[PDB]
Formats: sequence, structure tokens, C-alpha cells
Amino acid sequence: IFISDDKDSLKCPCDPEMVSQSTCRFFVCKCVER
Amino acid sequence: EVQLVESGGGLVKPGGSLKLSCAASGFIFSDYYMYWVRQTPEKRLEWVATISDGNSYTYYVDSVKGRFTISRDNAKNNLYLQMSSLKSEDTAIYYCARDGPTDSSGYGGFGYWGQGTLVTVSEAKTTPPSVYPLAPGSAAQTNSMVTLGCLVKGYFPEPVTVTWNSGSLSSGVHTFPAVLQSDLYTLSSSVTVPSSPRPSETVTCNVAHPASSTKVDKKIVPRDC
Amino acid sequence: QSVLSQSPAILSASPGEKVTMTCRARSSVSYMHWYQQKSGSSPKPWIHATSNLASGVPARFSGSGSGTSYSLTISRVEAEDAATYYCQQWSSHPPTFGSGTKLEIKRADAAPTVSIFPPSSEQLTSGGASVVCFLNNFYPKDINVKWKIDGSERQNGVLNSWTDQDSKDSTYSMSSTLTLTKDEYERHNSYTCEATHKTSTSPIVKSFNRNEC
Repeated sequence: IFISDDKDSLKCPCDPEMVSQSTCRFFVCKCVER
Repeated sequence: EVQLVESGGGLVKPGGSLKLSCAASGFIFSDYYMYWVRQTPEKRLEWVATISDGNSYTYYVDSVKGRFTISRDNAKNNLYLQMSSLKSEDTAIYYCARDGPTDSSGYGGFGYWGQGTLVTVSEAKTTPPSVYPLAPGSAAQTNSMVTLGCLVKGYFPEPVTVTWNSGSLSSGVHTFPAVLQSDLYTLSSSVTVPSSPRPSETVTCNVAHPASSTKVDKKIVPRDC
Repeated sequence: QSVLSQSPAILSASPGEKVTMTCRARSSVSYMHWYQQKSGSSPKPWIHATSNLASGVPARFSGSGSGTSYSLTISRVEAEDAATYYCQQWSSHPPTFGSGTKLEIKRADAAPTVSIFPPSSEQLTSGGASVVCFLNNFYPKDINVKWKIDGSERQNGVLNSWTDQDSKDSTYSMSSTLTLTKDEYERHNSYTCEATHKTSTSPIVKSFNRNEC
């Protein structure tokens, strides 16, 4: 999983991107561990 | 403004250990990952390790794993690199660092860096510096302006801090890079000033060698016979 | 893993020109990072996500690429641009840095202000004897300097240090030190620096003699 609402549930190697608009958060990982 | 203040770097015999620590302020420490990144003395840039936030998952570079331990004390806005079993290729400048500000972050980029802390790994006994002042011999008089120096000679390990009239003089100072000799460094530093300021005003070179704590002021006095 | 190489290593431009420096990857990556660095201080973020200007950073700068091809470009280079620049990706773990391109800035030749100093009373005091020559704000970086005792006999036992291109002169500058015993410093009268730079057609020379004030 590469996007979520709990930042932590993302277990991303680098800091996930916060994509917030008005009311709307979501966090997305841009760093990939193969 | 953000700030990330690294410390406790220094010298250590091969096999030894050290615990670097970095002081974060200017933000909410616990909303960010932290990273340690270092720069070998050939200027090669290596990411060394990453500690998350909230739950605190830690990730390492291979060549280092289970010798170093990254960590955070969120209660003291503080980041740690525990280092054991040191090899000499770990000799480097260690930088703690974190992702960028809002609009410019979340990409795997390092948006603010600490100021560095120098890690030396070696057999050689830590020696303090010798400061001598370089002042003119014979003529080499009014060119309208003159040139003096400190010679900072004898020491181990880097770094030092040379400074003129305690920072009052930066205009027209050249500080040369340390040159390693037999297990020991030398450094030189010249200043140019209008020959009216000299010796009529006073010129002092203030060098600090924190690894022995030397802190010496060489006053550059005209030459006697 | 995703090892980056950067071309060229040393790029040279006069103030006014556009220059481009490129950063290849072993495989795909969707974002490149550039940090500018200058001696004494740590990398500053320059370009974020392939092509955003880290706040502060002159609009003469720009970045792009995609896949395995990225670069950073300056429209019109200045002097305050002399620096090393580094690429950095984190598309794929671990993250890596290129070995980084170094811009140097062209300027008209400028000739060294050379000045010499005898060992100091103190130094002598303690058994060491060291002589030093300063050679300051020249261009281009190609100097070399010869040590001559008494009658011009050359010596080794010498140590050289250079600065980086000044960010305002666009100059270079350089320190040389000779280190002999106290005896050997006493037991020889005259001392000479020989600096051979494009600008004079014959060695620029400072010198003094050892029974002097």
C-alpha cells in the first residue's frame, strides 16, 4: 500500500508526502524498497 | 527558523565507539523522520540511516548495519547515532537532516541539514596546536596595505577555528585548508589590512582547537631584532 | 542499487554563459534532487523534485530529466556560483548521491600578491624553524612555487595549501611552508620564494636574509 490516511500505516523508508487540500489529508510514499 | 545542531564527534581508535547527538528546535520534532548522512574526506556523500516518526522504524545502510544505531528522544527533540566497531572508512562529517518544508517536501530529499560534526577514526594520539604569528621581516612596507598571518602548526585531529580580531576582521582574510603531514596537521591564515591600521591598531588571530581545548590569541606584534 | 554518475567533473565557464550538467542513473527514477555546496559549510538544498527551486535560489537555475536522464542548468552563470553541485534520488532504496560536478568561473588573469615571513622568535625558541609565503588572489589556478636557500639552491620539506575560487573575485590563493631544523635555519643566510605564474614572463620573487630586522 502506497497511499493511506494514517501516515504511520505507510511504513515508507523516507518521509511520505502529505497531499492535503481543504478538508482532505492522505499521505503517499515516493520512496520504493525493492 | 529550523535548526539542527549536531555534536560529540571527534577521535577514536579503530574498534572503539561513539555516540553522536543532534539537537533539533524550531519545529515539532515528532512530526518528522530524521536522517544521518555523512561526507567522506574525499567529499563522497553517503546516506547512513533513517529513523521514522510515530512508531520509530529504523533503516540502515549495509556497510554499517548492526554497528550503528540511530535513535530519537522525542521528549528532548534529539537524535542519536550510536556507533560501535568503528572502521577508518567511517571517518567523515556526520550531518543530521530532515525532509523540507510543506510545499517542498515528501520526495526523498533532504530539506534542512545540521552543521556537521567531524568523525575521525585513528590510531594517532590527539595533539594540541602551536600558534605562531607571521609578521613582516625587513621592508615590504607601504603598499598602502599589509599582510600578516597566523601559522597554526602541530596538531591532530581536525577541526580548528582561526578567526581575526574575533570576527571584527573578515574583509580580506584567506584561511588555508589543513595539510596532513606525519599524523599531524598544519594550517595557515593571512590577513590584509591598510598600513595605517598597523601596528597603530591591533591585530589578533584567535584560533580554537576544541579537541584539546586550546583557545589561544596570538597578537601579531612588529618584529624586534 | 541506483548508483548515479554525474558529468562532467569540472566544468568551466565565464560569467555570462549557460552551462549544463548531467546526471545518469542505473535505472528508472522519477525524481532528482540537487544540492549546492561550498567549502566550510554543508550541502544546501538547491533543486527539489527534479525541478522546483528550493526557496532562495536564483531563477537562472533550472532542472529536468526523467527515466535515467537528469540535469541542472544555468541560463547565465555568475561568479557566486563557483561551487560543487550534487545529484540525489530516492525513488529506489537505498538513496544515492552522484559524485558531483564542480563549476569554476573564468576571469581575466590576475597576478599574485606574494609576501614572505621568517620563522618567529617563539618558534625558534622551541627548535622548529618554518618559513612561509602567501600568494594571494591570482588567476588562473595554475601557479607553482620554488624554495631557495642562501644561494638559490632548491629544497623539499615543503607544504602547500590552496583555497577555493573566491565567490566574489573569482580568484584562487595559496600558502607555502618550508620546515627545517633550527640549526639548519641558522647555519644559512638568505631565503627566497619563486612563484611562476602566467602573468609575469619571469619568476615573481620575494626573499630576505637571516641576519636582519
